[PDB]
Amino acid sequence: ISEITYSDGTVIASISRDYLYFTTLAEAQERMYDYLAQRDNVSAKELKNEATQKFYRDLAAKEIENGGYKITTTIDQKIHSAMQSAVADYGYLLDDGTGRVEVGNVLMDNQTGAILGFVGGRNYQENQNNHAFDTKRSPASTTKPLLAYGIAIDQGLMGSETILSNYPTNFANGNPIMYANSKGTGMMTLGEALNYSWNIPAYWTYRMLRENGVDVKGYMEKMGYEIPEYGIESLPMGGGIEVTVAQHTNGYQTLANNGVYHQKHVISKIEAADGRVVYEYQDKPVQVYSKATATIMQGLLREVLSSRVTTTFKSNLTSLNPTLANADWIGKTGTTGQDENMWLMLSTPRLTLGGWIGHDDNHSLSQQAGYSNNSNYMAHLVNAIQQASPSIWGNERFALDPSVVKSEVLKSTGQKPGKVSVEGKEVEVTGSTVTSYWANKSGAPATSYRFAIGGSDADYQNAWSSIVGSL
Amino acid sequence: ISEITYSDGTVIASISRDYLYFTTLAEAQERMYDYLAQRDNVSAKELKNEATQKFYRDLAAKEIENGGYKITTTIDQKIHSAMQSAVADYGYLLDDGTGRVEVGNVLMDNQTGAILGFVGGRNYQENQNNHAFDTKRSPASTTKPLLAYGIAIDQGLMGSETILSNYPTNFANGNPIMYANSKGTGMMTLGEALNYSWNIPAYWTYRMLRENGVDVKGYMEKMGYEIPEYGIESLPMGGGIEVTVAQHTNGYQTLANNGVYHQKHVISKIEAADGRVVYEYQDKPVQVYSKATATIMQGLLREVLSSRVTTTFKSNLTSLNPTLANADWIGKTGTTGQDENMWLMLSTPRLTLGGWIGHDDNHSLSQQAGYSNNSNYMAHLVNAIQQASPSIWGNERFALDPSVVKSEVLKSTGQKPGKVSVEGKEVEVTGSTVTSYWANKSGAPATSYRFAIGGSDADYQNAWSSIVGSL
Ligand SMILES: *[B-](O)(O)[C@@H](C)NC(=O)c1c(F)cccc1F
Ligand SMILES: *[B-](O)(O)[C@@H](C)NC(=O)c1c(F)cccc1F
Ligand SMILES: [Cl-]
Ligand SMILES: [Cl-]
Ligand SMILES: [Cl-]
Ligand SMILES: [Cl-]
Ligand SMILES: [Cl-]
Ligand SMILES: [Cl-]
Ligand SMILES: [Cl-]
Ligand SMILES: [Cl-]
Ligand SMILES: [Cl-]
Ligand SMILES: [Cl-]
Ligand SMILES: [Cl-]
Ligand SMILES: [Cl-]
Ligand SMILES: [Cl-]
Ligand SMILES: [Cl-]
Ligand SMILES: [Cl-]
Ligand SMILES: [Cl-]
Ligand SMILES: [Cl-]
Ligand SMILES: [Cl-]
Ligand SMILES: [Cl-]
Ligand SMILES: [Cl-]
Ligand SMILES: [Cl-]
Ligand SMILES: [Cl-]
Ligand SMILES: [Cl-]
Ligand SMILES: [Cl-]
Ligand SMILES: [Cl-]
Ligand SMILES: [Cl-]
Ligand SMILES: [Cl-]
Ligand code: NA
Ligand code: NA
Repeated sequence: ISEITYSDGTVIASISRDYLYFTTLAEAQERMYDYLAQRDNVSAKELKNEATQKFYRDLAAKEIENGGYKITTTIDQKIHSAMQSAVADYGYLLDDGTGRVEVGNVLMDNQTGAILGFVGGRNYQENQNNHAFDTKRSPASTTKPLLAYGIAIDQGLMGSETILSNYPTNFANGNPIMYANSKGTGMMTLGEALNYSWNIPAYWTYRMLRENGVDVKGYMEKMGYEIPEYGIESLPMGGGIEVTVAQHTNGYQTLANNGVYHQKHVISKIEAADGRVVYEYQDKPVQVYSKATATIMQGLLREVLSSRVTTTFKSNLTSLNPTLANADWIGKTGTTGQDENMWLMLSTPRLTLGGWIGHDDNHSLSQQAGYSNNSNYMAHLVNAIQQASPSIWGNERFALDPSVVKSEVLKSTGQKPGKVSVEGKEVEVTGSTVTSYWANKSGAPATSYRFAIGGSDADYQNAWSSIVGSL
Repeated sequence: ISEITYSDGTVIASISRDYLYFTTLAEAQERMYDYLAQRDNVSAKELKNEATQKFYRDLAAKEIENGGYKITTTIDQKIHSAMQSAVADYGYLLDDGTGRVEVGNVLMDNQTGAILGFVGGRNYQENQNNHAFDTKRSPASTTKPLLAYGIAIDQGLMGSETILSNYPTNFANGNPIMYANSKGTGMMTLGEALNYSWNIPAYWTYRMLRENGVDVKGYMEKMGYEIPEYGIESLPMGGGIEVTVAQHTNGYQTLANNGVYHQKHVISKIEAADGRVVYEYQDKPVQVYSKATATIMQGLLREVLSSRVTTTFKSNLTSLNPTLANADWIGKTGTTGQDENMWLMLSTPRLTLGGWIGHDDNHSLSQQAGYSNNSNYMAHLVNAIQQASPSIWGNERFALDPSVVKSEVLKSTGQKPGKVSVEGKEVEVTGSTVTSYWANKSGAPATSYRFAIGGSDADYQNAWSSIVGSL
């Protein structure tokens, strides 16, 4: 008899009608397929043959059914159970008057990539689609820390207080870049761009990456994302990207773990009855962002939750368990164009928890499904996890790496004090200031005219005009 | 033996070391004083004599100590107990790193004025000051629905979508009218003024009341407020006003009960051992605001909580008890100038709950004490009350009175479409629109130049300029 086990050896089942069974069985069959094909000396060339693939997939399945294999998962029994009870008890809180709302969640150890528990859906018995591991949806604005701002910072093209343009602007086709029914405002710090999840600042950031020839694909692929076309305007808003929750959880794991990626996994070992190791997870850690970059981003995402602008999460959690709400949470929300998908990604230094909600047919959620319902659900979910394993979230704080450089910049320009040229009259540029965190060697540049990320000639006119009137 | 009883006859004590005992004993002694002086045929003239007052106060005290009087309070035993356990368990949630934070609360039946339970402080054993009944503090922005907007509406001087100026302006002494460290913005609806609790719009509103000779003192005194000087610029921000929580609770009771005041009371009856009724609460209901006015205000204060701008309350409550959070809550927050006092006033159609926090020495709280800590505490408190008396909050909805008049106005001007004069060029005034609720007979006026409440000639220039550019 083959058994699937929790991470401490306790048996999950013999080879039973929920997500856990089918998800861990599927992954194991995949690992068995690879072992068996290698064992039988099947070249990767012969492995291309579709009749051969089919035979080896069935072999792997039967090999488990019949054999005496021990399959060690990463799953934590108390944690995963709590997470199931949570979704059964509180999942109704997702329903926002747009029909039954589906959900997927993945809880991941930041230092290993191991998956400690997950939520595949509202109720396997009614809908078997696995929303943690199978369904792919746009990650929307949760793309921005990874693909736009994180890389800009890591490339030394901006720092924690750099200014960006949220002035009105169009896609190449001439259409307005929208954020909800807003069409934009004026300049703003990275903090505000992130806390509000504005779109124009993300657009301009990714334009600057393109203009500088930055290898964005390299960052993304190091974390296991497959994106077919990087040449998309709305890429940093999640356009052209579809991800599972497990995959996307792994990106935020990278940020949380000070820039070091660990590949997600639910299977840790497969052994034959006699001990022969058939499969074993091999950890391959990769420094995707510099320690400076990640710790600076950690500090921005702390205020994304604190500010409470796009999510009620900290309020919800404070009420349920104020001691847990005092742990060091950082996070980012996301919303697709027709309120089709909502994400909330949460981390402590120890764990990351990814969450998505939506409909299987892709129809719209209510305007507040992400801001409110999913934040509240996730608060309950995080509470449930803590009560099942009191120390699992940890009490450690995120902190800036020593390698972080700190420059005093002007609040107004996000840049160092200096002279600068505004039609005629070149200005001494005074005003109040702040400490900006950079991930390069020199830190903030001297102030120059085109001070923001992005913006039109009109834009800089209005801005400097408003700025100078303030001297 | 004299007894003090809960509202169902259950005995509280014989004439024991908490707020309940001392508060109900004090009020009873006051009612005994009046009975005894009348009994002894002591004229109100002789009652002016201070030696005579002193004797009759001691007589009333001893008369209770010795006699066989039955004192019936309004207090609900389960409710009041739950409220004590709540403050003992969750009161620490008020502490915001500015020292120990004090608290007072009063729960009132909207249809009777009866006080069902209250919180006098963190812990009688450590500090005996009664913060529900004795301490008087400025009610700050919770003054605005009562004294500025409510009366403007009731006088037919504005409606639910009327525009007001939050443009920069000074007090007569030349100082900027501040809202936090902001000095103001542009025009805005009553909704936004209330949701954000901006100051300038309240200033201009109370100026308009003064300009029109409105009897403001008449509204306020009908609800039992004593305000010595109505000639104060910041009156609608709570300047020149100090109130107990019980008194201020009674004002919001008036709004909640569709404009009908019922005098607050904690004693309902005092009887001698033989049955002689010595004192009995006589209900004297008063229509302070029209039904139109109150129901229109109810609808504004629903969105003050919904919007979550000045209080996390609905988020906190949603997590603790989502079914209770679906009841029909309306409310208003307040903050004094140096973050010295925070208030949250909450109502369902059935109950009102007033809350204050602060320090006995008047020193500053943290910036977020009101927005966050007190909202969370109050959420727990409201939950505790529901669990002790499951139906007490009720499931009824606030609704507009039939007498409410409804006019289509321009979103931009808060006023009806028409022609109007802007230097030269008198405009046909187009644009998108909304339904505005008024409490007069004719509803919204035709649009005119000075369309807002308040504003300078500069102000209207910028506004109309921005408005016209939008046609
Ligand atoms: B992001 O998911 O916060 C960002 C791309 N989302 C939006 O722009 C957005 C909203 F803010 C609101 C509704 C839909 C939508 F795509
Ligand atoms: B009101 O209490 O909301 C209003 C009068 N309060 C304030 O203007 C205010 C703040 F908004 C913030 C800090 C102090 C203060 F008086
Ligand atoms: Cl499961
Ligand atoms: Cl599955
Ligand atoms: Cl075989
Ligand atoms: Cl386990
Ligand atoms: Cl690329
Ligand atoms: Cl992917
Ligand atoms: Cl490309
Ligand atoms: Cl795996
Ligand atoms: Cl074997
Ligand atoms: Cl590094
Ligand atoms: Cl917070
Ligand atoms: Cl569906
Ligand atoms: Cl450098
Ligand atoms: Cl008490
Ligand atoms: Cl007392
Ligand atoms: Cl006597
Ligand atoms: Cl009772
Ligand atoms: Cl008056
Ligand atoms: Cl008073
Ligand atoms: Cl006066
Ligand atoms: Cl009384
Ligand atoms: Cl008697
Ligand atoms: Cl009436
Ligand atoms: Cl709400
Ligand atoms: Cl909130
Ligand atoms: Cl004090
Ligand atoms: Cl009229
Ligand atoms: Na979002
Ligand atoms: Na306030």
